Amino acid sequence: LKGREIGLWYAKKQGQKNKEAERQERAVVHMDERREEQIVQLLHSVATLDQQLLEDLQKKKTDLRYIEMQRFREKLPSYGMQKELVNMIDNHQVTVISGETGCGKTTQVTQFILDNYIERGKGSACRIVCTQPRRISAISVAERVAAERAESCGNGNSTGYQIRLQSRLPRKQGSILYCTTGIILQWLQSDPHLSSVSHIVLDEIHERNLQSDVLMTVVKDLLSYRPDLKVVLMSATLNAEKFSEYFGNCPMIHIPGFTFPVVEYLLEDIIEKIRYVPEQKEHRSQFKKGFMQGHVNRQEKEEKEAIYKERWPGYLRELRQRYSASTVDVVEMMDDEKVDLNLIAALIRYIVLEEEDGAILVFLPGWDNISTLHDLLMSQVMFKSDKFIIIPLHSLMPTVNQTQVFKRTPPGVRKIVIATNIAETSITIDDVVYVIDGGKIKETHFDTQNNISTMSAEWVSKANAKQRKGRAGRVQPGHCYHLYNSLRASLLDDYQLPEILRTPLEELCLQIKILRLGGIAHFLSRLMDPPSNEAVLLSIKHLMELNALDKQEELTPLGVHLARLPVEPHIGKMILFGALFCCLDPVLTIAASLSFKDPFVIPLGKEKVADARRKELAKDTKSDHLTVVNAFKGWEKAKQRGFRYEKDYCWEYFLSSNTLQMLHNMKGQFAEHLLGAGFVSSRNPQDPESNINSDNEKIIKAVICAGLYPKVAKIRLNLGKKRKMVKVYTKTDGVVAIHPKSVNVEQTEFNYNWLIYHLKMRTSSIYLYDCTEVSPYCLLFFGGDISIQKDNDQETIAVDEWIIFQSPARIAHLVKELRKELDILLQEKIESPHPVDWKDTKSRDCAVLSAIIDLIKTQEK
DNA sequence: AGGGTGGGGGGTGGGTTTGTTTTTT
DNA sequence: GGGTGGGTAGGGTGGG
Repeated sequence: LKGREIGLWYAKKQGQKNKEAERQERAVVHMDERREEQIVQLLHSVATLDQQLLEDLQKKKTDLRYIEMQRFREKLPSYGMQKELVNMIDNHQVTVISGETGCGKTTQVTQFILDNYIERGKGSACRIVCTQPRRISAISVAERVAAERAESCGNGNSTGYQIRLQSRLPRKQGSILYCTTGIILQWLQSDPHLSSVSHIVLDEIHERNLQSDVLMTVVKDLLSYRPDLKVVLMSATLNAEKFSEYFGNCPMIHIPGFTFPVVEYLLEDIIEKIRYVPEQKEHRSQFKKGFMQGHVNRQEKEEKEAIYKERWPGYLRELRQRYSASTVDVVEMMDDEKVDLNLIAALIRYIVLEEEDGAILVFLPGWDNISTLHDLLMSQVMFKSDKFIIIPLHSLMPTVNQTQVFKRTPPGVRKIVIATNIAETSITIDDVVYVIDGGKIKETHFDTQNNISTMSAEWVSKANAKQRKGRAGRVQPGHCYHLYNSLRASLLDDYQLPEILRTPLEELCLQIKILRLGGIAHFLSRLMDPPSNEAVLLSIKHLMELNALDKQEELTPLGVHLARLPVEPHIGKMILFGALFCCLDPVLTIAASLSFKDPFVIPLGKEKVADARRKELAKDTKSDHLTVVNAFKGWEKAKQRGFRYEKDYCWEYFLSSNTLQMLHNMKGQFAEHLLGAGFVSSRNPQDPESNINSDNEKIIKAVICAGLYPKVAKIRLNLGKKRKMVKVYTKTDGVVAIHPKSVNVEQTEFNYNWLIYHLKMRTSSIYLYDCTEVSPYCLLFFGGDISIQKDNDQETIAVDEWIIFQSPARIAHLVKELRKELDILLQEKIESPHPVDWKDTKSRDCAVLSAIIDLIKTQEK
């Protein structure tokens, strides 16, 4: 027999057996004999202040503290451009200010406008509002400005900041408000014209954030209605002319920066000076990227490497003319798919012996490289004494390793920091002088066709290289090392892809309609680098299925509440159903956690211990979002004992104190909006009146399934075959796997063979980052279109033509009819919210449904 | 994303993870 | 080579 014939036929025999085994593993759905009678019976019934500011400023000029602080402000490069910055702003409506690193344009341009208005006399008719891209940056900048003017932030002074759940608002007339980009967008709902604001300043707009792009376009549109409004942009050199052309060829400023001189060494220079010989047998390559990445640029990437291959032979010949032959072969036979950790380890060794005192900071793409490099350094004998200290940096590290990096060190310590791209944004070490830049960064994309979000490693853009280089020469002259040849440095991308072209455009689509800006499709055409038509059409269609939008995008009453809730549309529906079923407190904690981070932090050395503690918190719920509730519940009880007990609890279970505190403040915000709508009767999320079904884990799982319904996976289990194995499938993805960080990674005793996930990614294989099992009743009611069929087994009932259970015809008919009554009741309740009373006979469909979910179940199959 | 108790027919088949950032009154 | 490793994540120009 042919080899292909026997192999192909063998699959058919195995495939038939597998199909014939899944049909016998379907869960049976039946309730009772007495319960059916109850359901059937119910179903049959269906002026002087302006001048006072000038006097106050003159009096403050004699303060000793103010004079001392003013002397330092003179050294800033932006001080010399005070005449030009103030005069041009008062003339043109739109101005662009571009400056290199070192000039304090963020803390000086804002003060220049206020000082000019106060001195000229009409200083009470201005209100400068400055937008910052980070919560920490807003706080730090405001405090620095307050100390510069010899005042205190907030408390009715001339400066302040406002962020989420924290606002030290200054006085009304004059004053400066530093707020994140999100705050300004929320203001547009009340007053779309942004009145009572004289100057609006947008800084750090070169990062091309998601919310920054929306605000910039809205301001441009609003400019016509408000001729007297002045808006100032702040880019960072490079491609600063793009913003000028967008706004209509506005004037530009080129404020020079200030930085100590630095020297840049490429791959050829580093190898030649340190004489690095690669290890033998290390050239064994791997699969040549057998993934076929579907990135947005795709063809742009395919093009750039084409020139690189073409110019490769020419560049190599020129290199041999200058450098030695030994270094030429090393750079030629170097893998470009991964950073050479051996080269970095050798480079750090050379710096210690030869170069002078300083701090070394190295950028790495991800955790895998951070843990690998830390092993190479710790393995060697030299990097083990008390002299050298290594402080890894990552988001998952406990409180970014506290404040060890901030503290200075005596001579000889030579602290070494291994960090991801978290240190380049805002970490303020203020001590490093040698910077090693592994030219690889991790980017998150989104495929409009596969409807999945991937994550891979990409070469750093020319802007990222400049940002990393600028962290060395700030307080002392230093050195910057780049791990790529001169050919790569010329072919690097000028900028990263804007966030508007990546990430799903789901929350942004609802934000457009709540602001009455346009028609979603028309508004997403004046944005710089507008998204592709495929992504816009898919987002609208997905919202239509969720029923957040009408047949002609009219913002159905359900969608109104989703837009005003600062969460994703899927998460927002979970919050709304939590108040309807009176399971408020546990649901709010899950929604807050799903919206922003988890309170679990894993240190470097202890990775296996951290996973063991997380499984202990899960108890026997076989759930991932229920561990957050269990962790939060324990933390609250521990805090009652005392402050000392709370610290011990977080350390024992590797929890994060700051994240848990933020999650507690987020819960109160959600309940405040619900009270205004009318779903609840109090602002306290832990109201005993609205926490009736709060101690039941079955009701909570049903509510979660109501929110994240379309994401459902199968737990098809293969019996035997040595150790037990579980294969997880998806309707549109084929075969997926559970991420090792999840609780259910190694679980093989699932009561029901179904899951619900929230976040999935295609880093290397399709992964589910969190999943919880669901009973069949949780899918029958809060699911798709119920259908009754017959496939020679029984009166099988399907919710989406692929989720199939087993039930008799009589029972299945009752369940389908009950679902129809619930949908009508649920729609009416959302349109006219009410606290709902559990001591009446008006609409008891919810009461009957709760009894079915709470009781019965226990299929265990 | 299968085992090493198949076999080393090939590695151009595959053999566990983990950029950061944001939201009125 | 095996077939309970998979052909809904390998291939037959790898073998039976």
